[PDB]
Amino acid sequence: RDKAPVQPQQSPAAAPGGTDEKPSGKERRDAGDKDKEQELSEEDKQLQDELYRPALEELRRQIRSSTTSMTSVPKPLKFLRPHYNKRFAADIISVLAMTMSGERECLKYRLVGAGEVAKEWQELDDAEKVQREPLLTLVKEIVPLLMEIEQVDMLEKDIDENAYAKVCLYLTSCVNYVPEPENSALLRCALGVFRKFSRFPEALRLALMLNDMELVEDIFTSCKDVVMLGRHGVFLELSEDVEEYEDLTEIMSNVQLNSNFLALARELDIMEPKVPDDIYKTHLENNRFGGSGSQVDSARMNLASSFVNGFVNQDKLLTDDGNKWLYKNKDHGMLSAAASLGMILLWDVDGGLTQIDKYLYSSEDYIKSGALLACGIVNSGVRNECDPALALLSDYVLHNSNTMRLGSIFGLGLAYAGSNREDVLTLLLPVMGDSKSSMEVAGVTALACGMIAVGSCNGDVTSTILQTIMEKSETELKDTYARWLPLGLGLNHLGKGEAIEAILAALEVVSEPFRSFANTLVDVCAYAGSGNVLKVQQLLHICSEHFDSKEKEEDKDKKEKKDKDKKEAPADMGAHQGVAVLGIALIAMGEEIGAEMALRTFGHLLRYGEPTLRRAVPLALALISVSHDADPEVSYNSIFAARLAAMLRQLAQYHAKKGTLTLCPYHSDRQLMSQVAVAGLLTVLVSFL
Amino acid sequence: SYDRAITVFSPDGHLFQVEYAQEAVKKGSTAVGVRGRDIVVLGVEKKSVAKLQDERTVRKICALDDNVCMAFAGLTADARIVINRARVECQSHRLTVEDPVTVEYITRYIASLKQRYTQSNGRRPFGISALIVGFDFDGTPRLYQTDPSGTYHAWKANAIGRGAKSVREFLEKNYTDEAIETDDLTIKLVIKALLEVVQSGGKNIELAVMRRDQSLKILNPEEIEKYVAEIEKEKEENE
Amino acid sequence: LERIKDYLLMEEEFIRNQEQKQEEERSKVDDLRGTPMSVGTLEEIIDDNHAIVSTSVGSEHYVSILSFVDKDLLEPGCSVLLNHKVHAVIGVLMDDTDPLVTVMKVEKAPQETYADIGGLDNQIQEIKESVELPLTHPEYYEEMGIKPPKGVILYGPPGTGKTLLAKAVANQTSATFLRVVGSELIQKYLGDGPKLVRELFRVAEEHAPSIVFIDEIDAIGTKRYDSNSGGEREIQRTMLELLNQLDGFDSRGDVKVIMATNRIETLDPALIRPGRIDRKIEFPLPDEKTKKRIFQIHTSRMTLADDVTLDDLIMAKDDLSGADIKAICTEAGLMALRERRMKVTNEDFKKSKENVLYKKQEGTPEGLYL
Amino acid sequence: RYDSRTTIFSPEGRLYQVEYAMEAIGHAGTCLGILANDGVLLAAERRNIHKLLDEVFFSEKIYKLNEDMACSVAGITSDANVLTNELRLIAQRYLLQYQEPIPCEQLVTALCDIKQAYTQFGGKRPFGVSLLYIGWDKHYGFQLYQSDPSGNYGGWKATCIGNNSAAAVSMLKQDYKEGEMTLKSALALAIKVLNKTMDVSKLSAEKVEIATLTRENGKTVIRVLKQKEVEQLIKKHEEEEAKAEREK
Amino acid sequence: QVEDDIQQLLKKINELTGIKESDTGLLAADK
Amino acid sequence: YDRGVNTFSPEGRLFQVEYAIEAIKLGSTAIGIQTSEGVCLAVEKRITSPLMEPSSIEKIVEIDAHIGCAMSGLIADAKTLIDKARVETQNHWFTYNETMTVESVTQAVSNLALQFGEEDSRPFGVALLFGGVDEKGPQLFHMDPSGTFVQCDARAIGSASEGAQSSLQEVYHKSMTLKEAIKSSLIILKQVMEEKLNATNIELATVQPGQNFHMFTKEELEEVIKDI
Repeated sequence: RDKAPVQPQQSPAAAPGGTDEKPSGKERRDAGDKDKEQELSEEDKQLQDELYRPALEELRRQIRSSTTSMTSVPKPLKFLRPHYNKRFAADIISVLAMTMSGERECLKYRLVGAGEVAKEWQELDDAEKVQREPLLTLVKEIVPLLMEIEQVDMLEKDIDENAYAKVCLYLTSCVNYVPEPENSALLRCALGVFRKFSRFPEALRLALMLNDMELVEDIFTSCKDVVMLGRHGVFLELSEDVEEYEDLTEIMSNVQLNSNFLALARELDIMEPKVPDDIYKTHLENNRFGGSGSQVDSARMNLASSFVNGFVNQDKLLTDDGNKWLYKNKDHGMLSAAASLGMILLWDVDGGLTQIDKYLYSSEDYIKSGALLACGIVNSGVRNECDPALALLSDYVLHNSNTMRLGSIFGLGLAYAGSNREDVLTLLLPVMGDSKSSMEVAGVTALACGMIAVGSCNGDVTSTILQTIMEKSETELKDTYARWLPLGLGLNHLGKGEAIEAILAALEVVSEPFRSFANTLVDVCAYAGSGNVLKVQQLLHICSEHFDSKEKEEDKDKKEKKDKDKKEAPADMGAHQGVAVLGIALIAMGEEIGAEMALRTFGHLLRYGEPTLRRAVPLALALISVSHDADPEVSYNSIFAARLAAMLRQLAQYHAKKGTLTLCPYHSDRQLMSQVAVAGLLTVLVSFL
Repeated sequence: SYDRAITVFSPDGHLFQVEYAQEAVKKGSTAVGVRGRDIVVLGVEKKSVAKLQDERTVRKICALDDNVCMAFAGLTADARIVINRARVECQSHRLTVEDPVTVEYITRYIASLKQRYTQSNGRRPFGISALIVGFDFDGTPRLYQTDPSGTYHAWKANAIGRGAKSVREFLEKNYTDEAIETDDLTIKLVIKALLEVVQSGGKNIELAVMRRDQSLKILNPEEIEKYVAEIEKEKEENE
Repeated sequence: LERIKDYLLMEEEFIRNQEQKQEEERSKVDDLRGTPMSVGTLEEIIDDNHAIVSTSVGSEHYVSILSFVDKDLLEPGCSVLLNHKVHAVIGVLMDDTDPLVTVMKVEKAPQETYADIGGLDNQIQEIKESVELPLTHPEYYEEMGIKPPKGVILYGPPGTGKTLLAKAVANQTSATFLRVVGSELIQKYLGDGPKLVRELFRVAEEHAPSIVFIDEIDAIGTKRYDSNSGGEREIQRTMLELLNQLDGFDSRGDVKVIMATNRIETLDPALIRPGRIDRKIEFPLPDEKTKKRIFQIHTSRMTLADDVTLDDLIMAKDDLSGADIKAICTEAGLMALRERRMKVTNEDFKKSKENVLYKKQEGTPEGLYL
Repeated sequence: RYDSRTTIFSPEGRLYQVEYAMEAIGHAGTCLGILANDGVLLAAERRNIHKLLDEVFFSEKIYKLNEDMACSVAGITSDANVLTNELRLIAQRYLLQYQEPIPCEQLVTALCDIKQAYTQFGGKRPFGVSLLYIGWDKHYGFQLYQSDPSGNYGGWKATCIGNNSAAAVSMLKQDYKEGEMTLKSALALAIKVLNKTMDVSKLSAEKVEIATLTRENGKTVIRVLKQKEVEQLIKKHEEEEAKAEREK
Repeated sequence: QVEDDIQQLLKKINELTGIKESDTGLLAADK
Repeated sequence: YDRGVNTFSPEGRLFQVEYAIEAIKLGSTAIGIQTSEGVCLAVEKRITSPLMEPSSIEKIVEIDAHIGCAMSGLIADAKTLIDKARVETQNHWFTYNETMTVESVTQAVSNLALQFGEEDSRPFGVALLFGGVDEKGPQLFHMDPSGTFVQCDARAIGSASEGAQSSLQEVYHKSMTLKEAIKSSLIILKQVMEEKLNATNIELATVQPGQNFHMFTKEELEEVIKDI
């Protein structure tokens, strides 16, 4: 109707006209009024007036909430103590209490730091449990633990909307936009409601982000309570890091309850179903052995081809293909070929000893040292290959068993990940105290103790890596030491959630840009990735640093950091000119499934002229795809047809055919512009089943 | 060779208007018909009462004799003329040999008339297809259908009009051996056919029965509501 | 509330897009180039470092090439860089990116992917293994040694998803897409169809492996116009040129040719034979069950109450399409903004149902039949 | 495309001449009959209202056909004469054969068959004429029927002519009546329908025509009523328009 | 405000990353 | 052009008769073989629905007590021709107290197989196989829509008649026996059909001079099927 009968009712100040007009306005409050509430300029004078004055607070929050305010709007509701499935309930509850209580939670969440906003917050939580459309109420009620009692208060009936919808969008947006400390509340209260619930790989991805040891005991009494079985042994062992299968095999070495979790969840039963079934359902032919194994000769390309043939795995045929192929081979390639029988067969525990045993203790140092390297390759649960190598290791400067130290300290780094294995590190004290002029002694020292030490409890600054810091800064020689020791330093820094070890090594370490490059290595490895863009604008500024190798690793951190929100991962690094930066993006594509935009970047990155960068393209190019596939390969044949390029092409052919185990060895590969002695360890980036 | 005329073939051996006149039937109202063992029953859909007139004149199910029952599809005028002729044919047959008229002879008459009507010079063929149900020889239930070409074609159940493939496909999944009789199950079979109809509006259903000895019985829209209620009860019992 | 980030990211995108000596040999090559670097067109190429060009008005010269940019870039029928002082060929010009490319070569993966189907999951698998599997993963043709199937025909009732599947293959793509509506192939001149055919499929064959999609190709056999010179004895010539184009010579190339029709009866039997088209594909109106999937998808991003059963919209009409269900959704939205609500109720569906079945499916004024 | 004759079909299967006969119907005079017991009515619009006529026929669309039946008509006017003479001859043949008045339904179907025989046969012009039916019988009482050029016939209670009467049928549905057999009420309703549907400003009585049929004691007379009661009907309906503007 | 937040501030972090790179930026063959 | 029965071609010919011969091809197949022991004959039914009652579709009809028939093409033209033959046979027995021989039957049918005329209607669309036993033993007779009637020893018609005639001339000679010709025919049937051969697909019609009555086999045909 017209506002002529109802409009001058705001003019009197008598109590009965208010106490019946406000219930009369409550009936018309289903649409608020006729219109956009142009009573405001006349009824804002009624502020100073004071029985049913909380109903006057309802009118006042109704009209101030009706037009616009950020702090004075929820003040009549916090003064009101709301009192006295509907359209009106959707109005004053849904949009008005959602937006109004939302700005009260934001304004007091940023302002003060009461219980009133907790009571209103639980009331709105209950009202949106009535409304039952989550998603927006949830993401609003994150920013007020509050979210803990919100989840256990909310979770009674609906499982997959809160679990799938809430835990999907808030897990992804929590690692994406939100900082870290509330993600622990996600993980613990999600451990509560998922502890109530079935389909346990939600809790196993909670074990992925948590890395908790109680969780695997609860999910093994519960996932033994739910008797597939060896398959969750498989992605259990794939999912788990270095620590919790050794803590798991020690507390389950105590209890075990059927001993089949000691069978599955240490080793050997992720791997017993696969390799026969790998032979069975797949049938791989011979003309890539012969054709791709025919790609000419030259003891390099041929040597690489042995590696390519070797990583073929239809039987361990290229293993037992005669003799005179390794006799053509030379020292560090003899390491690569002695380890290549390791690479053909990362299973066959009993067959590993009886195949490598001919090449064990042979006439050649590289055959025996790469042979124990192969013993470290083939398995990770044997630990009886240690002692024939372990006993020999000491040489005190540069004898044979230091190369067995390289293959056996590295291959034993492949072998075990304990709570903290300490006996092998007490063996590692005369290794770094030995300090051979061979790089990969301290190389596989840092990398191997890092593989022992990735997933440490927020890292540690213990005397192991503290000792290799002090003995690192002891000798400033052969800067590959100053690169690959901060490798294993940052590997021990992995396992962090909140580590101040960048500040600790910042105080101990920093100097002339060898150890400032150690500073940027700890800066890389301590910062795995979250919504933490301040180090990304730090990346923007110190990306322009005149020393152009802290540029290399510091800009190289990007594929670790933004690996999930990968749409921003295309950047203009190719549009820059510091050619190692084009190398950095060339790393940053990598190996996943590799969409058309990535191969489109390999359109330009495929065509470059420097042999380390033209060498650098087919590696990640054929890692990212594990004609179509062979079309860029024959395009590389069109590129060259140097020797490096030929080797790079061979590597690409090999490629053609946050788990830390796939995170380490390519950052171990990042110093490739060097000797084949370095490439003798190039075959230790064991990141594929 | 062309859609005109009826007299010349296609170059690949077809008649266009014979093939095209069936489309008028195929866009027509749906009418089904099954045979029981003792009681035969059928019905049309799309009564389509337009709120201001009577519908006792639009009845698509009639009879020529007390023993035979009708249905059709396509356009209504050809059905009017064919049935008005067929009544006189039935009565002329009765004026001859004193039997109750067999369903087979009158179907041969109707399809034969339709065909020799088609063969002639420029006569538009009757775009209908009739359903001719009777049980004459010791109460042997028979139902034949016709065609615009004029081919009588004996079935056990039948479905024509709009969406006849789906409606006949329901009878493929419905018509087991032990349908009838079991007259109540034949009743529920007609009810399930009406529920499986293209619209199944519930009040636009019009069905007529014959117990092979009685007369044609038009049912009531309260018995059918009970039938839909017990069919929904069977659907709930499936749950 | 998302307008802030939208506007800020849009402005940042535009400003970063608008963000676009040391070398003396390059400057010497600059000085070998003229200051008025004129532009010409080639006729023939002679091996003796110089070839014949043509000017704008038609003067022609034997002029040599600045050889740091390659002459293998040069083909007969290209636009080049010429000098004024000896008119020498200076370098390669980027080509005339003609309006055939800017119209037809759609750069954009248009809309929703294979989760926008209804009643599919065999024909998706057919078009997948006939186009995508020859495109993305043709390692199985190594494994056996067999030709991929060539041509695809989409046919059925109007509103079935010919348009939808055409947008679907152009969504998941890595090759250059071309699109032609079949009514374009008659112009107001004598002999313009074969020129369109040759230039169209030449541009299709020149860039890359590609996909040519043409739709409503039946609009050339059963259509006449007063805007037509010659007539059937030029329609037949257009058909015959496309006939030689499709099943011709010289290793046609990795250009998947996909066609889509409403009717199928009025088409050339010489064009539905294999060699040309190996995978004819039926589009029937599939089932009364995936009606609910199209109601699910086309209401997956609109707030709606429960208040309805899709079985009420299954037992209403006998022919089913996405053209039915999307019309129901849009008319329900019209009835929603007509009654200024959200969370669309049942009466909008009922009035939308009746008004959409009437407009249009009835045929014809009563009566007939009835 | 597939035009030429009435026979044979166009490939849908649809028809050519039935549709075009209805589109020939639509540009003609508007008529109606109403729901009434104890009587029934007919209305008609005067075509060609030019002042130099005579109106000495008393009936231009109405044809009192047998005794107790009249028929309105619409369409091609000479074919109406052709059909009405034959229809009187059919009714009079029935009376000759049985000495009973014709009960109107077999009469309607007979005329529909006469039209339909020209629909099937070829090549003949089908009658582009729809026409109404009022009448009385021994079996149903007062009746209403709608003939069509297809040969289909509809039993109505409120009837339909073409483009000038689709809005009339809309008003007949929106202002539907049932239970009232009072003839003056239905006459006021018909006056309202012709007042809105005809474009005649203020409804001059020379442009209208009304015929009724009542049952009187054995006789079933047909009343072609005169002009003065039409005049006072107009004044009554305009007094009802004053009653309608009482809400202002 | 979950996916809204996600798209909005992720593209904003992208644009802010691009802004400091837009600011950080500032033959013999036959002659 | 060619537009009607009253216009020749520049080279021949009709050009309506040709389209009738083309309209032979759409039908289901049928095979008859003349053997001096008696005429055997077969057909395919091509049943669509299980509701489609199989004994209702007629392919072998009975004209005389020793004369069979089989039809191929339009059903109702064939029904008209069968009706006329059923009339005319009875008139021949009427006026002569004897059986009209099957060649004379076919002359009587082919008298107006082409009497097609719309003024002074269309030609018919069916080819017919006639089997019978006259005084000269059994007779197997093959006509056409064009009335060009000739005797055939083992004729096959309809769809897939080419390879049927091919494999038929592969197996046929003059001195065949009965059941051998029966199984030889049904082999060709299950080579040209698309469905599994069973009791409902085909039907046989066997006439013998000593077994003149009952030119049919009912469900012993099952036993004949299971012997292959």
